[PDB]
Amino acid sequence: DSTECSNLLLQYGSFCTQLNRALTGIAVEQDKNTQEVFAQVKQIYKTPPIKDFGGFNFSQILPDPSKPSKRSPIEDLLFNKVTNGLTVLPPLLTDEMIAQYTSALLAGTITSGWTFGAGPALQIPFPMQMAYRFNGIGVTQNVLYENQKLIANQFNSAIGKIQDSLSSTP
Amino acid sequence: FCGKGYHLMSFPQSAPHGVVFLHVTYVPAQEKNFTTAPAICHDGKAHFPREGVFVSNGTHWFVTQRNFYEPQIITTDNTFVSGNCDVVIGIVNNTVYDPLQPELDS
Amino acid sequence: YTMSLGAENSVAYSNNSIAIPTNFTISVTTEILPVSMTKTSVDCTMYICG
Ligand SMILES: *[C@@H]1O[C@H](CO)[C@@H](O[C@@H]2O[C@H](CO)[C@@H](O)[C@H](O)[C@H]2NC(C)=O)[C@H](O)[C@H]1NC(C)=O
Ligand SMILES: *[C@@H]1O[C@H](CO)[C@@H](O[C@@H]2O[C@H](CO)[C@@H](O)[C@H](O)[C@H]2NC(C)=O)[C@H](O)[C@H]1NC(C)=O
Ligand SMILES: *[C@@H]1O[C@H](CO)[C@@H](O[C@@H]2O[C@H](CO)[C@@H](O)[C@H](O)[C@H]2NC(C)=O)[C@H](O)[C@H]1NC(C)=O
Ligand SMILES: *[C@@H]1O[C@H](CO)[C@@H](O[C@@H]2O[C@H](CO)[C@@H](O)[C@H](O)[C@H]2NC(C)=O)[C@H](O)[C@H]1NC(C)=O
Ligand SMILES: *[C@@H]1O[C@H](CO)[C@@H](O[C@@H]2O[C@H](CO)[C@@H](O)[C@H](O)[C@H]2NC(C)=O)[C@H](O)[C@H]1NC(C)=O
Ligand SMILES: *[C@@H]1O[C@H](CO)[C@@H](O)[C@H](O)[C@H]1NC(C)=O
Repeated sequence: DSTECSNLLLQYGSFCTQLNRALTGIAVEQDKNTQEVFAQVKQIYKTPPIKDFGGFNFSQILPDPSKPSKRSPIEDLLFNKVTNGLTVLPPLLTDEMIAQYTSALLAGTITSGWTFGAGPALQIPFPMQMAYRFNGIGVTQNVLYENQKLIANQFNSAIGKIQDSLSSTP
Repeated sequence: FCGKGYHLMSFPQSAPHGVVFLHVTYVPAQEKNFTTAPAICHDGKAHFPREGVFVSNGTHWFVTQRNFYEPQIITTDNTFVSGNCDVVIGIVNNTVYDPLQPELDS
Repeated sequence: YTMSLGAENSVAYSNNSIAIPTNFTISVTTEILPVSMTKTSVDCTMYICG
């Protein structure tokens, strides 16, 4: 609040304008980064009420209705595990909207595979989608269909191990 | 990476201190519902599509390519056999045509 | 206002139904990428001292 200091500071020119402009550029760049990463779909996809995916369990990654934040158990664990003229500008996208974007991406990739990323979302059963992914890596569809229960059990076990590993590693 | 949709090709254009890429992509449109099955049960054998998918318009079963609707008769030439019908969940019963059958029939 | 992310689109998922495209659109999109800047040189002695 010193007037004499500001009068002497005016002798140095537009340094303050340069610093404010650089900080403003960084601040808008962070919002642009969040838009580029999370806002890649213009349709908010939602999962069906019945979670019949041929044995595949997505409860640890889909949003929890019981939680007020509408986050997944994994996302909730992630948020729990992260802890004089200065101002902090809030991000343009809040945490619930970012979670909503991730939920839309999860619903699109579960119910439609990769179709929603290239155009209209085309529904496909999840085992058939997994079989398509198996063909992508050079394994025949029959292998997926014959061992579907084993693949679903392995996927559920791995997702649970991911949650346990995140909860158990500082 | 090269536009929204399935990338077909791209064209470069010069710009002042920059480049403009015209990405030509293929976008699916006018989609239609069909009833689908993982495999076709015929003669105690499970048949799987070689490159396409089994679709049904309500009464008849066909095999088509995944990115465009082009229904074709389910034959031994576009399907492959792996195992019986007891293992695959959701296998449905349908006939599988044999192109060689009218040749020895005549 | 509170911004809207996108229009809601509930995909009609079921365990035995698929959606197959019957047509296509050849879509051309633009992507603009900067390549170079203006090449500026500053004579440090002449700038500071003339
Ligand atoms: C999907 O996985 C979730 C989580 O593993 C299962 O929920 C569990 O259900 C058992 C049995 O009722 C409970 O004892 C656990 O406490 C539940 N865990 C959680 C985190 O809620 C769920 O049953 C699985 N299956 C389906 C169809 O959702
Ligand atoms: C599903 O497609 C098949 C084949 O295009 C349809 O079968 C044809 O139906 C027409 C209409 O009566 C007949 O004139 C043809 O002779 C049929 N073809 C054969 C090979 O039988 C079938 O009707 C379609 N089903 C629905 C519900 O649209
Ligand atoms: C598909 O065909 C198979 C074999 O023709 C059917 O399986 C038979 O089902 C009857 C009735 O339950 C049993 O008595 C036979 O012993 C079964 N045979 C075999 C080899 O398993 C099957 O039910 C048919 N499915 C449909 C939907 O028509
Ligand atoms: C495929 O069938 C589904 C089920 O009927 C259609 O989904 C419904 O479409 C109507 C028409 O707008 C909506 O009012 C319903 O809410 C939709 N249901 C669900 C669960 O989303 C779907 O539109 C059909 N697809 C095509 C291409 O005809
Ligand atoms: C596929 O979509 C194209 C549009 O991209 C359709 O072409 C149009 O067909 C209508 C009806 O005859 C014409 O009035 C338009 O002028 C056509 N547009 C162009 C650019 O040619 C085409 O008919 C559709 N095909 C199917 C099978 O649905
Ligand atoms: C789909 O689910 C219904 C019950 O919701 C079941 O009767 C049917 O057999 C299932 N089909 C497949 C292919 O899993």
